[PDB]
Amino acid sequence: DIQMTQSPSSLSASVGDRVTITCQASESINSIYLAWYQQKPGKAPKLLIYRASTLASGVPSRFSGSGSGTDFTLTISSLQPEDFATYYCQQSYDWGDVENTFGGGTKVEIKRTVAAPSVFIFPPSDEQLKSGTASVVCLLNNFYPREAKVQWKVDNALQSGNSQESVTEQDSKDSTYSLSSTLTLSKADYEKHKVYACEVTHQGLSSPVTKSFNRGEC
Amino acid sequence: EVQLLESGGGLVQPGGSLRLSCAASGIDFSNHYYMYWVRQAPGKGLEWIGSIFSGDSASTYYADSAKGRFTISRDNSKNTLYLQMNSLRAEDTAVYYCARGMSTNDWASDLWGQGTLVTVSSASTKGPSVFPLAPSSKSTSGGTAALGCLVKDYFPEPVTVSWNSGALTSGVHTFPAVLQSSGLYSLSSVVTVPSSSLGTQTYICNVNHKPSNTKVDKKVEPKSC
Amino acid sequence: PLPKPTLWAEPGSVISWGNSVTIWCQGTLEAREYRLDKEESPAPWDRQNPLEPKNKARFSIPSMTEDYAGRYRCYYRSPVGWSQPSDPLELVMT
Repeated sequence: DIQMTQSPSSLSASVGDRVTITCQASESINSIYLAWYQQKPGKAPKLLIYRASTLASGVPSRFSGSGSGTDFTLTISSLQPEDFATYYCQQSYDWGDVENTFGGGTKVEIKRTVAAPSVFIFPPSDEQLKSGTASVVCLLNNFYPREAKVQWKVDNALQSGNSQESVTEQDSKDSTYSLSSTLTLSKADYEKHKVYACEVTHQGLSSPVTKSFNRGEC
Repeated sequence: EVQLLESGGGLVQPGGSLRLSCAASGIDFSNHYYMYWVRQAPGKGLEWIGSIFSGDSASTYYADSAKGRFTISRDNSKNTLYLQMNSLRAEDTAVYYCARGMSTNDWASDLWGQGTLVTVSSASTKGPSVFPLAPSSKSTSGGTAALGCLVKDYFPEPVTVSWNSGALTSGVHTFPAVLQSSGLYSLSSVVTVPSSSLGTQTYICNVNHKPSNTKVDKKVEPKSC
Repeated sequence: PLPKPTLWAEPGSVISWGNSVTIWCQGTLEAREYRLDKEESPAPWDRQNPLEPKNKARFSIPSMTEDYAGRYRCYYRSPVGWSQPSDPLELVMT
């Protein structure tokens, strides 16, 4: 076949940096059949470069590509927070007996100054208790880096196996993350205790932050 | 301008068959172009399925994986491209795109469709339940306050959550869906607001789950204590 | 199938010394690139990118010399592979 290899898979670069992505081919291809694609999370792909060096319509000037034969590059001369995306090279030279015309992808993450999270807590609504389930949400808002430690506690009892975390994508302006830990209990166990605590540990916090609410009362 | 519109996606049982459509709305000068089918599995990379050439030969090319199971055809009577998917397995669940590459761009895909989701599961559509994430009278971490909506127990993806009919965008964070132990989806949509606004502004989260025609408008208000 | 290319020269296949001859090769609209193969010469004698449209390619010789004399055969590369060679084109000099 023809394997298109990209490098690196992941990279962390700061705003204003000059990043360079590489795309290798298992055999020489004509440069005119080599293109670059950007894919912001959840969006459709987008054409950046074609013929390995030609900027496409509506593509910012800070993008450029070069290369010939087996090795190609894509360069971002002044990296921007919105350039957080995954980048694919693709070839239109040889199809047939080919697994993928695309490379593996290059995920570009924006490095940033540290930001402590703002922690919140949400008790179950009376509407959800009527269903017999209790969902308790803890919100970590606008933090960097992505690594955080969220531990649930119910009447000082450390919980495990009953919570799930969702993490946002890097924000296209301040390059921060937001995290939600949702604690799912039955209405039985929820009415079996009084204090529900969310203890958050982060790099930006000198000491952990604990958010707790006493059940029913304020 | 040219436009690529996709359809045919949705839920389908393992071992079944499905057909996506790509209707090319309008046209400009191309006269020589390919139509590609590309899919993206959850969190995985872009996968090229195959192309079809616009000429009378209607040459069709396929990936190594896709030969035999997938078939690309054309209906000029409606100017629609088809992707016939057979013997579907769970690992075939992905968002599917069709793209156009003109000869003048040396076959580079400048035009891309929105993408349609094909979920391969022996499970049924379920609409979500929407619950408020009420801001506690103490939750105001100083001058900022958080509130949101809990969109729980839906299937399949996706849901779209707007705030105040699209008028509240700053400070909104809608998290990716996480699959629960029950095979159903759940996500929260939150927004940070000035504590002073809890007596001036009304906060209504607008949830839309197209697969189930569900459309909920939950008003989030501070729980009166 | 990969229909085989049509290979011809202009103004003609017999060209005096010092004059211009243009060897034309015609493929399909999906041609990726073209090459020109000459007998008793290490392959390929020349390879060229397609035109727009990709139907035909152009090999030009501005001043015909005795080096350019012989039999040429043109191939074109489809997205799948190279094609069966064209019918031979002999280039006689006078």
